[PDB]
Amino acid sequence: SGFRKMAFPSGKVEGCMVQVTCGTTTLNGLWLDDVVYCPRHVICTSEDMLNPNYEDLLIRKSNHNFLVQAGNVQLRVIGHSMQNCVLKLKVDTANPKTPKYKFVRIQPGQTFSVLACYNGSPSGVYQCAMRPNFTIKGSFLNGSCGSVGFNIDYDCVSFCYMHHMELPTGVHAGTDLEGNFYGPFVDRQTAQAAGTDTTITVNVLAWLYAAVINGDRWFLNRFTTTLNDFNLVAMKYNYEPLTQDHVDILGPLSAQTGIAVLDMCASLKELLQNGMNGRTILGSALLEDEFTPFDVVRQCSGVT
Amino acid sequence: SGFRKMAFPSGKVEGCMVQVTCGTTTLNGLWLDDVVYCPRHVICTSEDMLNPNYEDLLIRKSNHNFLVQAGNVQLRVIGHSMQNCVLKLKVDTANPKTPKYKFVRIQPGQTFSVLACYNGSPSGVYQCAMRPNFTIKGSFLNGSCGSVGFNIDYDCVSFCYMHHMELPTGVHAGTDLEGNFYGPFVDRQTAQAAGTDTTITVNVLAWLYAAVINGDRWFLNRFTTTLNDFNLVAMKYNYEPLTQDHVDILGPLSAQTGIAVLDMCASLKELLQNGMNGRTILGSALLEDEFTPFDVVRQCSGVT
Ligand SMILES: O=C1N[C@H](c2cccnc2)C(=O)N1c1cccc(Cl)c1
Ligand SMILES: O=C1N[C@H](c2cccnc2)C(=O)N1c1cccc(Cl)c1
Repeated sequence: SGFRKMAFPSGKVEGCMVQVTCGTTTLNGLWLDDVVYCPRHVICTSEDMLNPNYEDLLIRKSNHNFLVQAGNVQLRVIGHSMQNCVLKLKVDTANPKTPKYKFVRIQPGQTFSVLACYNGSPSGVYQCAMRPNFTIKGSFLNGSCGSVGFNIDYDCVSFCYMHHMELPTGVHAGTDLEGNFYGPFVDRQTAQAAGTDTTITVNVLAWLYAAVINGDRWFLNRFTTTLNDFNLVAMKYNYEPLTQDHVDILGPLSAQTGIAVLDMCASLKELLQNGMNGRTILGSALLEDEFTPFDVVRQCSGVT
Repeated sequence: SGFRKMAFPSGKVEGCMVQVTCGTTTLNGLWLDDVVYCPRHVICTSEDMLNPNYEDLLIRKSNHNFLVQAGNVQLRVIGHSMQNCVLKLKVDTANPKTPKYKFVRIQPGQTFSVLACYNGSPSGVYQCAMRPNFTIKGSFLNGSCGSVGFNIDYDCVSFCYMHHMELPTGVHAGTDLEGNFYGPFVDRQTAQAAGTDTTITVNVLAWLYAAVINGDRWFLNRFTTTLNDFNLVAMKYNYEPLTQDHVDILGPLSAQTGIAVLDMCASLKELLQNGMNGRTILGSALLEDEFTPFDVVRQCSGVT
């Protein structure tokens, strides 16, 4: 028993982190096979970031200008290219610690682990969710660029995120491993506001099922609701509308606990309308939305 | 910017996890050099756990009865011994992935990362605090026994915890790597209640400094207090008494923010007496106490 914001073991990703320097800018790179992936803003200087022309900037750069260091040993760069907002530096050596991997573009509401890195070195690991507004509420400082988000299925690492920037609001923006930004963000030092951030309803419901499994049942009530009634409440409280797909994914949690999805929706409805009244749920005084139904099942069954 | 419950990168610890089986019981072991460390209750059966005589039970066991598997390869056991509540199985091969390591007995209020494991395989990593009552509020299921807690100083892993049991209250008890339990707990299937759990005051203050650093300042007020005035409040709210040692460790955070420790104490005093009034601090609706002043400095400076 017990419920924690758990990250995947980071070992397979630590063995891929390298340091990439170009000119006087240093950030993190991801070494998979004979390719190093990093944010293309490594070629920029502070003057360039106001309105950079990445194509023109990359033209003034050769393979020898990109310094890639893996631990204390230098990698030899034999090719370079720009794919959307990432640079792919072809090195002459395949990473011997390359795990089985995939590049995946996650959906908003999905979760992943982040291995925060500075100068190609890992400092910490934490669990995150891609917000519905495509930002992440992470923990990143200057130099953390190139840090990656991922999921692990037994031996396969699915890389889903690469950190690029922090918005003036303190939230984080980044790309998938093909260099495509999540959301409307551009890699430019310009004011970019994130949209309204909604609460991931299916995840809050999954976390309420995790709470029931682990003994916290005070919030269960004698009521039920319908998807349309529940969604009237969800809209008022800036919660994502619940669909039958969301109900379907909550099925294993509903089967294990014996609490019908719509009944759990009625508990959530009353929590939204009445608050917690000073009480806690799984050690939290607010409704947690960064656990998917898959995360709950995995943690409550011990998937390794 | 941003503040997360960050765990250390788990790679160095993943390379030490093995599976230990004795009879029909399987749990996790920690392979460092030519020794495998695991909870001594691996020699027990369900009948034995009511009141086990570990010395008599271990006498019926030989080196060949302990099956140690590292990944898919078997380790050959050449020695076995009991040190307090751990078994030390001498294997004929040193772990090639043994990191630089130490065994340390942490103090209550100190934090550490846990690499939860099942059948010698890692499933997840999370940050924990040793509660003042010597329990941990972890996330562990049957089979997680032998999972370890640790800290990392650059390349050195300081192992501080080994998971042994879950109390009927759903909280966790375990030992240091010499087999000594944290707290009054015994490795026996008997009702053992934990003492009163207090809030780690120095950690809540460190987290309030982290909040100020990251922009959350609504809780700052025009008041100050004294250690004795503050402690009258701390006692009423089951907070640990604040000492000059605690004030001393908060010094770097006080210097960085320019908010005197006693002034931050006055903010905490008002938060304890008035609540949050529906507001949040670093995305939390309660006072977080599982970040030490060292954790705050490290995360806010990017120590790798
Ligand atoms: O180089 C950096 N570092 C900053 C940083 C600070 C904290 C967390 N993460 C990143 C940042 O935002 N930029 C950036 C500035 C402008 C455009 C781009 Cl792509 C990136
Ligand atoms: O073998 C187990 N597994 C249980 C478990 C369940 C969930 C989390 N952690 C451990 C447990 O508590 N015991 C135990 C039972 C009695 C004495 C001892 Cl040392 C240990």
